[PDB]
This record gives sequence, C-alpha cells and structure tokens, in this order.
Amino acid sequence: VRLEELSDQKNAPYQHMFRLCYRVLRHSQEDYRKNQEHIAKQFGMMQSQIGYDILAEDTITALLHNNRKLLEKHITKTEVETFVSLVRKNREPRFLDYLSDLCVSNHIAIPVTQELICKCVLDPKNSDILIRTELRPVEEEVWLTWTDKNNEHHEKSVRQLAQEARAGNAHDENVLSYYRYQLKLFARMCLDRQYLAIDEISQQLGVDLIFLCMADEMLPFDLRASFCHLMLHVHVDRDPQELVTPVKFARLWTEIPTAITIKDYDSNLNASRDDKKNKFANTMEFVEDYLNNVVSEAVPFANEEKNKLTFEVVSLAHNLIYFGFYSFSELLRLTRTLLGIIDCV
Repeated sequence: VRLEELSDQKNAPYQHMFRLCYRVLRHSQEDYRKNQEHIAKQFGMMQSQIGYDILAEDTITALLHNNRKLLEKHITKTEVETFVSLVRKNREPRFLDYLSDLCVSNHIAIPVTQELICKCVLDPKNSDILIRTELRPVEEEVWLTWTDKNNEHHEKSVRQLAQEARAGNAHDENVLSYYRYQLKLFARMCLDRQYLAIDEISQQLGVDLIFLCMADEMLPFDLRASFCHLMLHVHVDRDPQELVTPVKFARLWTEIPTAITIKDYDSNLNASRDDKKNKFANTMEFVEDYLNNVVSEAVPFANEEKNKLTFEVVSLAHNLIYFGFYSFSELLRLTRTLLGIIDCV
C-alpha cells in the first residue's frame, strides 16, 4: 500500500485500520509518562506518515501537548530537519505551525528547542522556504521575494498581493498565509528574549518597516496583527527595556518638592522617556489613533479580523506602559479611551 494511494476506494479499509491504530496510540499515552516516552521512540515514523489522513497530526499534538520534559528529550536536530524537509516538499503553512508549536510549550518558551529551530531555519541553507522582505524606493514600498517549489523566483509588492487576494487570487492568498505563518514562527522563536534569533530577524524586518506594514490600512487585519506581534516580540522586549515599579517606597528628603503637580510629576522622569521613545514615538501615536478609532465606532468587537489586531495593539500598549513609556497625563488620557472601549452598549 502507498501513502499517496491510501485515498483510493481500494485502500479505504487500510485508512480506517491506520486511523484506529493511531487512536489506540493516542489513548494509550494520556497522562502516563511511561507510555508517552515509549511511544516517543517512534517519532520518526509518525513524522514520515504526517500529512496524510491518518490522524498522525492529532496523535503528535496530543503527545507533545503540555509535556516540557518529553518535548526537550525527544525533539532534536533530526526532528527539526525532518520538519524542514517536509515543509520544503509541501510548502504548506501547517508545518510552520507545527514548528511554532514546538517552539513554545504551555505558553512558555523552551530555550533548547527554540535554539535548535533557530539554527536549523536561519541557517544559510533552507533559505528557499522563507519569504524575503525588502524596501524599494518605487515613499518606500514593501516587496516580497520567494522561491517556488520549482526553484523559480517570484517578486511582488505586498499591496498588489493583498489586492489580488481580495479579488480572489488563490496563489496570492496562499502566499499571504504562508508569510503570516512564517512571521508567527519568527515571533515564537524570538519569544522570551531569544537574542540569537532577534539579532538576525531585526536586520531583516526593521522597526520602520513593521510600523509601515501596521499603518497600511489596505493590508489584511490578520497580517497587520502578525506584524504587531512581531514588533512586540522582536523590538519592544529587549535588553534596554525593563519592567518598572509604579510605586516607590524609598524617597530622598531633599528631593521632595514643596509643591507637586501632575506636570512636575511627569517631568521628574521625562528624560529617560524622552530619549527612549524616539524609536517608538510613531508606534505609540499609531496605538493611540487605533484605540480612538475603535472607541469611536459602535460595537467595538464585531469583526474577528479587526479583533485580532485590536488584541495585538492592546498587548503592545500593555508592554509599553509596563516598560514605562507613558507619563501620568498620557495614562489618564488613555484610561478614558480604554473604559469607553470596554463600556456597555
């Protein structure tokens, strides 16, 4: 029997047999470390059978769901290379999604697998499965260049890709989906301050480029949300940024002014904010404008696509606020907008 021919009516019973076998495997490893480890020794075969209608994807997901130690033990360079080869062969975003899931377990990054995936993906080889983004004077426009499965180059503008996808172009829609999944993979790799991947992804996708992509209202909301997530996890969370404590318990006697106002309180710490907000000033302005636009429309949460971008923007604002990028007056002005956003209708 052949995996590609399993779909035939002649091999139909074999499909049912294999599905039952995989269901047995899934049921035999539920909340049992010994069985999970025993089944994990056959990971290569399961990957070899990944892709076809055999529920191997579900079995792998169940096996690697919320098992940090098992993931670290049984995910290695061979597994990452197998996934890279599969994604090279199929060019489907599902394998990139699987790599992203491997990167993070239980919403917490796993440094060993993150580093392995970064080394295996960002290597000079395997560059044909990643879409390259560049800026062209054409002010400046964003262009994507990618190699198809036939080793043929293709170059096109993001605006044109979005226009064709909206028109109905399946090729451009699939390209956009692949790009979104690639951005998700990069964000997962850069999660929890993975400098090994940040140092190489920042030089490819810059702050200005990501801001332009987010501010381009003609692009898909999901794409804008992916770019916002990348900005949050590649640029905002880095070494210079550090969490701040809003309340201070230690005070110096002679530093206490006789009279204190909102302006004086803001100016007390307006040097570090002033000299660190230069990069993110445009981002903060965009966030404020987006929140005002959201609060100015009835039923803020009506479209899921826009809700994704709203969630990403709110997460970015939360990170910026907790990194001390906002003054007291700015926070007091933003609280009205937030309350209006989450107000009753």
